[PDB]
Amino acid sequence: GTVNWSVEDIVKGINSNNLESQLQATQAARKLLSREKQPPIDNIIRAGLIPKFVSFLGKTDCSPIQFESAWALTNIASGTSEQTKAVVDGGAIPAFISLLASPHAHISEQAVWALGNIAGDGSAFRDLVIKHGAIDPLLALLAVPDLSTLACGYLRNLTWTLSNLCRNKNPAPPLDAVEQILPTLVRLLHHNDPEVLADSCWAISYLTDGPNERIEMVVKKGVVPQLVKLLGATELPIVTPALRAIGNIVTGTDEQTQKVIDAGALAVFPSLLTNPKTNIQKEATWTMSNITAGRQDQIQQVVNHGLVPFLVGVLSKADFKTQKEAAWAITNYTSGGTVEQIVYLVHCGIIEPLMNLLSAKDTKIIQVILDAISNIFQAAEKLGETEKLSIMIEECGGLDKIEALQRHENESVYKASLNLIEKYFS
Amino acid sequence: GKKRRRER
Amino acid sequence: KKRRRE
Repeated sequence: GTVNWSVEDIVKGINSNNLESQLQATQAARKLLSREKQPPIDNIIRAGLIPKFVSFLGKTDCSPIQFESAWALTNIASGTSEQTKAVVDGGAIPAFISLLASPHAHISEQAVWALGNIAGDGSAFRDLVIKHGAIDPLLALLAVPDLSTLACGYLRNLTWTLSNLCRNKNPAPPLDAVEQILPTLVRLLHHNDPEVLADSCWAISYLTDGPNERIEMVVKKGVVPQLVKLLGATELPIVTPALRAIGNIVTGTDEQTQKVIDAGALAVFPSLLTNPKTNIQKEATWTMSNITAGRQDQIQQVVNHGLVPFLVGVLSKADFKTQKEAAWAITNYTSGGTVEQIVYLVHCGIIEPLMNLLSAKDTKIIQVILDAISNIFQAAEKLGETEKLSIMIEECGGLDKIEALQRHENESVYKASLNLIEKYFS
Repeated sequence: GKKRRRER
Repeated sequence: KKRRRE
């Protein structure tokens, strides 16, 4: 009997001061707000119903109307920022936090969900949820000896809401809130449900997207080996955030990068750098470029794991955005590597696919490649073998592309090409 | 996704 | 050398 009511009829029932009439009309609003297409969120807001729903959250003696209003407000808060703000403006944040302690699991779960939508809107509402004290009661719901005893749907919703408390920047979440959540997140990252694992990895990826000190708070909890394990999962929704987190970590110090290498991550890169999902190859190549920006002993582990041929492969054929990350990986490698390491790059076949990418109408990748060539020549100088390299560049059509770039518009580009020609080709 | 609507 | 450029 609560199917497809008009907003007018919902209002009439909610304004009746008969609690059971109010319950039926609130369920009718919940069903409207739950429909597949175009839920009438603005019309419900415009009818003035949010304050009434918020007061219903407080009706301990009518748990059904607490549930129905919590679900209705969850779905309003699922909308635009302005729609979420209307829920926050009605006083919903403290009312939902109070429902976290509900003895009815389905009501506590709905309050978890609503707070996830609020916090997920952005940094300010995230921080406002934290200031109203959401973290303690959320974490208390997970304080069980074995997460396997919780209902799977309930645990997934908690994990997702915690990941929204970790999400967003400018500012990043308060340091003390992150320290408070992290031990529970570490435990969720070891749980066996694929959706819990994915959202735990997303949360970790948000917390490592930041300066070195934020990375260190995570790395010090010892999660890198579990992240590397998940990097090999068969589920793409797990691999994607695990790889984003690993990539964020290797943007940190060389010691943080070494923990990634120590845990075995490089052995997964033959598959990641050939992965059929373009986004995975791109993120894996970006991650490789931050590893080849490391120490010579880290470059050497890239060599030992057989990854330079995989970088030649991606430079030769990949989505253009991936090829650009590969060009960066090569310039970083040639900037930091030993003479022997750089020589090895040439023996693996780097020169021809590098030259072919000089036809790209992207100015910064051209700058990147020209820098690499110069670095490779400098290594060749120290061995007295620049002429061998010049001929290599000439035989594959590279000298033509470099000469043509002397007449390229970008002054940084034509200066670099002029120097190369002047220095090694005449 | 940042936000989720409960449909059922 | 490091690039926070995802």
